[PDB]
Amino acid sequence: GGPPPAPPLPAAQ
Amino acid sequence: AGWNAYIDNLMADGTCQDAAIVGYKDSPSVWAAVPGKTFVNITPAEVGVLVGKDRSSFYVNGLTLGGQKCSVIRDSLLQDGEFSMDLRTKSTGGAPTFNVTVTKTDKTLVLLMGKEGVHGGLINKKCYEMASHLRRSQY
Amino acid sequence: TTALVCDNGSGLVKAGFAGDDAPRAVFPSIVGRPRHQDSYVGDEAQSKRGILTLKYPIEHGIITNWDDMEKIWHHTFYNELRVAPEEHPTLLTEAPLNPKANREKMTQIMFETFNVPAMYVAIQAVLSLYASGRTTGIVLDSGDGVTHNVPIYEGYALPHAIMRLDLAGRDLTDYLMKILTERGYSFVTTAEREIVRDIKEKLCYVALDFENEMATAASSSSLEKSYELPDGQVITIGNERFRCPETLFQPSFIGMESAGIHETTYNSIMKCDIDIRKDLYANNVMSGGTTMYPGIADRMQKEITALAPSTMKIKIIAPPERKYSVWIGGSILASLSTFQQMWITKQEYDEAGPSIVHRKCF
Ligand SMILES: Nc1ncnc2c1ncn2[C@@H]1O[C@H](COP(=O)(O)OP(=O)(O)OP(=O)(O)O)[C@@H](O)[C@H]1O
Ligand SMILES: [Ca+2]
Repeated sequence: GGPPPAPPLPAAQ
Repeated sequence: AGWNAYIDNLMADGTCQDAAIVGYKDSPSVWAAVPGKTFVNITPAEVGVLVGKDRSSFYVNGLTLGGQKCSVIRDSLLQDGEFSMDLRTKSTGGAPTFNVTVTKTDKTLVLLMGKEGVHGGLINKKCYEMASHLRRSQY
Repeated sequence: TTALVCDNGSGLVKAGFAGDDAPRAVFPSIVGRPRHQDSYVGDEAQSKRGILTLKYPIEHGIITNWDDMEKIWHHTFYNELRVAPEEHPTLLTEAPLNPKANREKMTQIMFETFNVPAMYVAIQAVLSLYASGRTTGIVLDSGDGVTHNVPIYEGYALPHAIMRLDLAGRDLTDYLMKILTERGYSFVTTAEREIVRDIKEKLCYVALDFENEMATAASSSSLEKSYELPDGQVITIGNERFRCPETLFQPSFIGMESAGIHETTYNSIMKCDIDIRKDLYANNVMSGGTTMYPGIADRMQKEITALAPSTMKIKIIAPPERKYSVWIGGSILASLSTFQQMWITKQEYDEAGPSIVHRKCF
């Protein structure tokens, strides 16, 4: 079926 | 978003040669991975070993990740607070070997393999931080 | 600048600077405080023992008294090494299987109390393997408080496979006291214990065949040695010379149910990957003061050969400098280009807290 949506990435440091 | 960005993020600093996000519930599959490397080829069977009930047999003679032979160094994958397993690949005839960490989130495994000479602690630390992030996001 | 290397043992602290070929300071891991209503460390505490209550903050290789351990560390930096710890990345050592909470506390004290700029915690047996110029092998490390068999793959200890025996040099001293007392000598007091530790270190040895050696001792006097006590009088030591370190092979001698060090070497190897076993048998390295008995390498060679498959290549490495191999391997490891990535920095501690040690140090 496929992967779920990806959550937003960590804060860029 | 999407999962490929996660691979971009993990590979950015140049310390890893391979990285993957693998969904381990139901029918496992790679959600994203470095093209043309090792983790992209991980199988449902190999995932089952990683996450399975048996935490002893993979010490008799190791496990595989996308066909690659590895030895288990530390197994805390099912332990609260750690959620990590550290491994080192095994090679034939002094070809280089590499450290690997797998961390476990609510829905994924994050896998990282270091480049030659990169210490397992750098790899573990990176993999753990990304797992922590994903868990905070309910993943 | 110069990294520090501090190897804290149950009996002895070994400290100094990375790049040096030997520890600058070696002194007893004791803290003394006044017997009655501030503190002394090491040689001074021993010298003043008559007016102090002495405590050993490390028990069987594990830190158990944190207040006294901080006194040891402060003394080591300021009095023995004469350095300001805020100026030096610091490599510490820890026992195999050191509890999570302990290595966290070590980390927290180093950064919060001593304000070191960077630090690392390495497993003692792993450093001994580096001292022998290897990164794969199995170490028997035996000190004053604890003995371990530690198999190591590419510089990584394999904790699932580590064996512990809770007897080492102090137990052997006490046992030698017991059996010399059975013989008819009186060794009971603290000062007498110190004499017996000296007899142990100078006259004991490991027999190749224990039962035969007992039959031999009984059949002539060629195995007797005399020892001159401080007061001046000279005493005789017989089968006691080899019965004492025989305890390592037969813990039942002091009423322990545990298997001997040869058996636990085998059991440790057999917990490891089939693929690395040949390398472990070919790379057995002895470490620690209690591996200094004459004959111990020969006996280990014999015993391991009997345990292993009949054609296995077995090699026992017993470096002359093995009282200090842990410290020396820390000095070697901290001097490598490959180690500079391994330090935990103050920045990393600030971001992650004490549990950074679980990510970074293994
Ligand atoms: N030549 C020798 N023969 C026997 N024992 C010795 C000899 N030299 C030192 N020892 C013993 O070695 C012990 C100390 O060694 P070591 O420094 O390795 O221990 P430690 O690090 O203090 O302790 P541990 O590792 O158990 O925590 C003492 O018990 C001492 O009596
Ligand atoms: Ca020691």
